[PDB]
Amino acid sequence: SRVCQVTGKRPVTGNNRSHALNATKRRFLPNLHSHRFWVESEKRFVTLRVSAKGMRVIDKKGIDTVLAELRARGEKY
Amino acid sequence: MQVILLDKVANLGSLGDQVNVKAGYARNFLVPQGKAVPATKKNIEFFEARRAELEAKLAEVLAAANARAEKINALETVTIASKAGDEGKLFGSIGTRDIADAVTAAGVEVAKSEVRLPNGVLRTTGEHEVSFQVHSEVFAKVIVNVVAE
RNA sequence: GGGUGAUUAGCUCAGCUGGGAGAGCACCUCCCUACAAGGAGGGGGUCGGCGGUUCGAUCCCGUCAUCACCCACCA
RNA sequence: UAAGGUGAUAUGAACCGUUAUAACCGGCGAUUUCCGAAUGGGGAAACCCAGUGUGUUUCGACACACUAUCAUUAACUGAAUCCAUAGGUUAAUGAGGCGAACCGGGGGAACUGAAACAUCUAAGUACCCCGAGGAAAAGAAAUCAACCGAGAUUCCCCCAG
RNA sequence: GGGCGUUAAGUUGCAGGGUAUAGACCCGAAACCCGGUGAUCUAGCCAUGGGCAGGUUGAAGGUUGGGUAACACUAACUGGAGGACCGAACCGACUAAUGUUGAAAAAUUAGCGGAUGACUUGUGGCUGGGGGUGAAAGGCCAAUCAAACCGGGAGAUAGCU
RNA sequence: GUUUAUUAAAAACACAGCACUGUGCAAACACGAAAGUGGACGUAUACGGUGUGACGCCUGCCCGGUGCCGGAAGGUUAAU
RNA sequence: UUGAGCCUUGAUGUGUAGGAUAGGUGGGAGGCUUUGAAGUGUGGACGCCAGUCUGCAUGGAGCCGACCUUGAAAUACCACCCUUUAAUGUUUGAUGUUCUAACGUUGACCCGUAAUCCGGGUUGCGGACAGUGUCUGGUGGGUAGUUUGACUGGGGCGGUC
RNA sequence: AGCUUGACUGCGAGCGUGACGGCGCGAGCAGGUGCGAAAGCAGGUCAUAGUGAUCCGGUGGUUCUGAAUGGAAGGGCCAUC
Repeated sequence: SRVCQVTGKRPVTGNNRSHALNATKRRFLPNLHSHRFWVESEKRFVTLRVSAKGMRVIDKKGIDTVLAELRARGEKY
Repeated sequence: MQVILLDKVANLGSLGDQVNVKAGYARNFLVPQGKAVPATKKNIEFFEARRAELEAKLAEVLAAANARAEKINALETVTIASKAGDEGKLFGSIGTRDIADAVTAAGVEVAKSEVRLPNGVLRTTGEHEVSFQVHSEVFAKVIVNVVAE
């Protein structure tokens, strides 16, 4: 599934409800674009899977626990 | 977004001055192209308490010539090796560590070009005046081997 | 067998909230020259039959006469 | 713990004991083939075939040992490539497959009811997908409450029809 | 003025009749949705390998003699084209026949149609159930079919036999 | 030549061909939301979709409807 | 270039009649021009032909005013507001143009890798489009869910509720 | 013809009809009045067809309500659409 690695953003519950008033499912997802950036603890530029607003979380939130949680789940960057 | 300028870019500020720019232009050009750096209420030392005091002494108190002015300042012939063909094909002289140099340095290893050619496409032998324009305060020029013999 | 709609100027046809009739093309007379043609002038209505509703009925309603058309419909 | 026993079809045959190896029961371990996670490398269920070492003689070869990948971390090495990164070679720890329930999250109907149907009903119910622990999950108020007060959460009964 | 009210006692346990909801009365549709099986049948594609006794037309192509401006012509020599002639295998399934709790869950007989071809076919692989595959018939898919088979929702629901 | 295997072998189906049309190659397009793969590793004398069906001689009328292509101003008209 | 928006600072502001270019709306004597006043008319731009000007020749704070005279209104020196103008800072649309730096490569070649997929690099070219998403208008029996009555000496046709 | 607009407001001994929904009729009391000399009649027309529920919604009125306290949105009531 397409998920954001820094925020943990997942698929959502949601319906059509317009034309008709129906509870019909449509499958709702975060739109991925990625970001290629620097963290100073890795001796390299890093490309990480991010979606809308996820790059603006990296801008001003501390991520070293998530960089460790990805590794605690074995996920690659 | 607060940034410090490291190159001649934009009309606002100058080299070593802190300026405010849109986060968009600070994301696609200025930071990834190395032309500027963030300030973060912390990085405001990056030039003024790190780069600006040796600037007044290096070649006028501690020594008499700057780090490449002790190597070249007049018109020099290129010293990096060259070899051309019978149809005048130059077979190089334009790649990051094979392009024209006149100072014959040793023990050092380079990854990007610093010079401006008179034409950004060069395949054949001839006369070429090559310029060193990496910083607007500085100018040096060299001439290539016209036969690459 | 059953059904749709019409009937008014020679022919095509208008005119339904229910208010005593009108056009086109012919035609008739005349002009031009002899007819085709061109032009000018002019015309008259059983506005289906008999009943009913109405002040008033071709006009709304019934029913007969007529025409053209539709149709004779499951096993 | 005992003077009698050595599984069943099951006879048949032969022995083992009285006191420590008769028989056997409890605990904690040792040993633990091939296939199966199944994993040195391969396979169409028990078959096929290597790598790296150690040891030794008469050295046309045995005996014994170690070895999936992935992840975390370190070491050693190391492409384009300078610093570096992958890739390369190891080590330490960890998942992986399984009986049962309880149980956490995900994907999620149709039947049926509206005495036809379309929001609604039915129903987060079944079936499915992943998965943990002695329980899972709950949790220490930007919370209720109505000016009086209570002071994390769970379970049982009310609150409620 | 009018209407409704100010004297009938309910409540709790058992015994019973009814009602609602429970499988709600017993057996019982077609059908729907979900989770699977089957492509050794049969269809089609992919790859790799088979089958076609024998007889016919002797053409086409090849080449040289005469010869023309130039061939087509004229005269010999040579030679093996077919969704061609006919006919077993084999395949087809047009007509006749036997069979119908069959020898056969359409098979067996004879005539007939094809018979190097758009022919016929062995082994594997690929495609599947609201899904496949079709020189098409909404034909066929392991004896079952305009939704096969198996397991669940589910003792579904049925003003009905 | 094909077909309702098992009541229809046909006039239906198929076909060189004929017509109408899509497609500039990361083609059009398919199944999958994608991952890929096929078309095709072909390139408008190639490939896709559809109809029509040897050949000969010929082939009138219609843009009201339904779909397409172009014209591009304007109208009805969304989020904003 | 043109819409929606701003007020920041220098300039701009006159028919008639008149000394005479009084913007509007209010103050009132000593205050000021610095990218400004002259020379002032040769050439050019305007004009009510009265006057106004960039530039160039040319210069740097003078000088001017109330009484008076014209005139709704007054003539130093001036706050604020408007019109005409220009530039500066500056939020946000419409349309077209440029660049390179997001994005792209099913462009070249380089390496892991004597790999077809991949990743990153070197280097070009496309280029803020295309792409990807959210909202939104159309188009969509290609596919899908669902409805379309009862009466009748039997239906239809007719007539009926 | 003259005036009048009762094409009434709050009610009601109650009553005929029908399984019910529903329809149809009304003695008689009072409010505010009209015709008339007055009684009396007028509760629309001589009697019988011209339209039927529940729901959301339109309009104006409303200390009946309104959600911790005070408004207001919302609810009801009255009148009509």
